[PDB]
This record gives sequence, structure tokens and C-alpha cells, in this order.
Amino acid sequence: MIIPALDLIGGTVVRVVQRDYGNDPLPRLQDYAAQGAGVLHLVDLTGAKDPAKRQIPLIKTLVAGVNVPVQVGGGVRTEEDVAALLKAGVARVVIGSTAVKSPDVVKGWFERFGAQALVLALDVRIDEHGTKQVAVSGWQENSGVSLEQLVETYLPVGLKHVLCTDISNVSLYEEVCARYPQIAFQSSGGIGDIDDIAALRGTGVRGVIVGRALLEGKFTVKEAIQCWQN
Repeated sequence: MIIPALDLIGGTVVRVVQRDYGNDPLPRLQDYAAQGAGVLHLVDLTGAKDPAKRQIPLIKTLVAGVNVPVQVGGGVRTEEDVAALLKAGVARVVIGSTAVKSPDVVKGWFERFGAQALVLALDVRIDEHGTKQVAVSGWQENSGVSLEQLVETYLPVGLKHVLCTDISNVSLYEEVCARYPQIAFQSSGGIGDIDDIAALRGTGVRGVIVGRALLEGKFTVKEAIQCWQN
């Protein structure tokens, strides 16, 4: 499915490649759902910078105001962070750097919350050997573990949802999806126009995250879904 996405800072919708796209995230999300979106994605950039300032009241309002599951990320680093987001009504919590830095801890989260409640977000850069290297961010060096190695760490605790961002493409998703058909992969990044969505058809990816292109008015959620369904 198409997964429309917003990045939020202090209640403001922003573009990242910051750019202010206004303070109306709820009407934007509601119109995404109205066009047929079955899942939405939010990144809490304020919370990512300071967990104490996690935008829980806002997230609560946004979740209540739409009729579809929302997955929410942004510096989710502790068990308490996960629990708080689920309590606020989020469907799935998106875990990034902590899934790389403390796998034994995150394995425990799978046991506690269930694999349906957790999405592992992995940034991948392909090195000069052609290996899919995991990095915790776009501006930090590789962390010394491959995508396959980290996926295989979490398979025994029932991993089901993985969000993959290429920070170094179609071939990447074709490869990983074929290797792990029991995992539902989501793609993030690279969507500049409607043809980019067509290109991911048939790769095996289950979800396509779309953010910037919708804000820029390149195409609508309805058009994206029509494209995805072919």
C-alpha cells in the first residue's frame, strides 16, 4: 500500500531533503485518508531531538482524528518511549538507531509489545563491495553490520515490519524482499514523481512511504494508489 508521511517539528509540517509547510497536520492527514490511504506515517522531529519533548498530546489528537493506523517514529530509544506512544493510540512504533545499537534490548520489546506493534527502520548505504551496510543516520559512518545480518538477528522474535531507506535501489528492494518473503518491507526515499512508484511495483515491497512529493503537489494520494494498484 501507499503510506503517506509527515515530518513534524513543534506542531509544524516540514520538508526535509527545513521548509515550513504550515501548521495544519490534521486536515492534511484526514485528506490523505479520504483518498483511500490505509496506513499513515509520522516522524516526530521534536521528540527525536529531545525525548522529554515528545509531541504526545499532538500525536494523540492526530491519531484520534483519522480512522487508519498510524506508525510513529522519532528518537524512540527506550521501553518507556514505546509504551507511551502505544498508550497515546499509535498503531506501530518505528524504531531506528536503538535497533542497531542494542539488539538484545529491542528483542525484549518484541516479546513485550508484539511484532505487530514495531517497525524497524534501517538506513542502508551500499559500499564499494556492494554490501548493504546499515548506518544509524545519513551523516554517520557505517556501523559494521549488514542489512541481512541485522534482519536475521530479529527473525527469531517474529520480525514482520521493516522500513528501508537507501542513503547511498529498485534492485535493493528486489533482493531483500526475495530473501525474506515472511517480512513486509516498506520503502522510504527516492519518490520524486509518479513513475518512481510504478518502478517499485513487482519488487515485492509491501509499503511505499511517500512524503515530500505529496507536499510539493507532484501527484495526489489517490493518483499514487491508482498507480500502485495498476
